[PDB]
Amino acid sequence: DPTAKLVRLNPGDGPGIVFAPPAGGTVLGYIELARHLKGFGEIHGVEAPGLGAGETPVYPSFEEMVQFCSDSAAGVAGDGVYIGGHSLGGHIAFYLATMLLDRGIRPKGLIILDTPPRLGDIEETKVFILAMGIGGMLDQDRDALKDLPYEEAKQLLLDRAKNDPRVSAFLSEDYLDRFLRLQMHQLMYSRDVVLPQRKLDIPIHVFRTKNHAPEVARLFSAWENYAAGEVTFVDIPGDHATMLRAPHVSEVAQLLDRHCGLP
Repeated sequence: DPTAKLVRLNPGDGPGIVFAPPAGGTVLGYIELARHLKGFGEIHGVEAPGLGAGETPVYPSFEEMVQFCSDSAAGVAGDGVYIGGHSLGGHIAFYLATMLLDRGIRPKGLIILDTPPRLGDIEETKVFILAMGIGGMLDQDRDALKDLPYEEAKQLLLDRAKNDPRVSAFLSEDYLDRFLRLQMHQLMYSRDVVLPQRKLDIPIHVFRTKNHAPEVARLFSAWENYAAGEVTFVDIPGDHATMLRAPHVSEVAQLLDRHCGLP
């Protein structure tokens, strides 16, 4: 019964991208990037099952999530279409791509946004996650959200979203609740389960920020372990959270355009 949902993130010429969602299952963290890209045609994201109103919430295993996302991406994926992802979305995207190849569908490449193949480590905990994750995605004062009761922090996010035409269509009180619950669930995925375990036979492009702790910075090169063909590393501005928001996302977009899009 349950399925993931393919969502169009932009309004012409160039390759496509299908983004896999990070923890929480939403595409909304890619909207700003999608709006800044100029070298791509169709940009989609896969939305996890169970985030819509009146739907049954779904808490998939990592493998189940990959399956949901593969099935959804398969409608548009193939020649001329990248798979991409940020944070846990990068691991999902890697495994999604391997599943498409196994089914005879070959994406143009895999775009990894600033995660190594080793996934990085993560009541007051609930509020901190809200503030640092979707609070970040929404350009919010993260320190102010932390100093708040969970329900009051949630209301500030809704106040910010409810008349923003980029997200007001779907980011309701119910959607936010479902996102936060699925996020907590997916934040418990085991690092050993999401680690790549085979080589991927399409090119990989890794876009990495340069303000990581050294112990994380030295883990990016391991993407080459999982590349049966080309792997390319591209430095981008910002840090892990702010690279997908203004002003850094415009430069991230320019670099994706240059390295992966249509000249």
